[PDB]
Amino acid sequence: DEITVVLKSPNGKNIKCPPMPRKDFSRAEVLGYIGMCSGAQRFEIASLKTPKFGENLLKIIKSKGSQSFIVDCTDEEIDQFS
Amino acid sequence: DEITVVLKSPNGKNIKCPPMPRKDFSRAEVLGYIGMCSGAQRFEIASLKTPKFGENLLKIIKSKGSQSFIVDCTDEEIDQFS
Amino acid sequence: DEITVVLKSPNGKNIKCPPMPRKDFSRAEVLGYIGMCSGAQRFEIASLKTPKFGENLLKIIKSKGSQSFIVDCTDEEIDQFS
Amino acid sequence: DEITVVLKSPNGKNIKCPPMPRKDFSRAEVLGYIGMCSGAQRFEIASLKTPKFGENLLKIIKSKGSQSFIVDCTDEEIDQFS
RNA sequence: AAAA
Ligand code: NA
Repeated sequence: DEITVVLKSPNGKNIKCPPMPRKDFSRAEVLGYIGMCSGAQRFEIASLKTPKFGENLLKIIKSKGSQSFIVDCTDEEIDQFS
Repeated sequence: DEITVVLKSPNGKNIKCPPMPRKDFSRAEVLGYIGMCSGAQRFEIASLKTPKFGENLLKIIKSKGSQSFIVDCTDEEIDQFS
Repeated sequence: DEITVVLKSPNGKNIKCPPMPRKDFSRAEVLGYIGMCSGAQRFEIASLKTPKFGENLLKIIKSKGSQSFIVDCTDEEIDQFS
Repeated sequence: DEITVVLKSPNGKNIKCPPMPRKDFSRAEVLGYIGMCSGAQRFEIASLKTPKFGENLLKIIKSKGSQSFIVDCTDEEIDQFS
């Protein structure tokens, strides 16, 4: 399949990481793709701490077809991947 | 199931990471959840070096139902996730 | 099998990481081998952000025999692993 | 089983990480255990770059009983885990 | 290596 990790701030700013196959989808892989987007500096994303993220992840785990995984950044956080 | 990683200092301070399913429970995933709690700064937790941690982990690996995994922080260490 | 991660800048500079078996080949393992090459400092590689990398990875996933995985570094990036 | 990662410098200095079960043994897990020993600071170990490490790892992967995995540190490197 |  394909799963596109999307960094999104309430701006409406998008950053679409290259897609990953559903076979590979996990929490580790999602933060793996984001780290690749941000580079050598470790990133900060407050929303990772919240339970939504884990629910939104289990949600896509149980879906059909190609999906898009949204990860919520502040307007300040999303400038790490710009 | 659910497994809640709990950061706990001898204060009695709790920090409950969002739960993870038993299917996903591992050492890598536990430090993964904690890192998400601490953010972009790598954390220090002395108790990770001790064999208790590994035993306490194998313990929960072999349990039934939803469990809670306690990770012991100094009173100073737990301020990383506060 | 064997899969040799090769860091390559348009110079034509090679850096060959020790090989990994196809059974172990993944995105996580590739960045794992590179990190081992670079050491304690987190590395920067711009090409990781691009979709080529993910395609070039799925490509080798679906191959026979021993392959070589090329990872494109700027001429400045490849000095991290030298 | 058990597999004890041992940091060893030519001094003869030992540092024994808590054991891991053979079911869990990998390159990722070995550097995972070492990181836990070193803490919040990323560690440097030159020997990780060499092919010996990968051979010495495949070696233990194909063994019976409980083994000990030796990781070679300079006399200066081993002070990271002391 | 906890995102390598
Ligand atoms: Na990792």
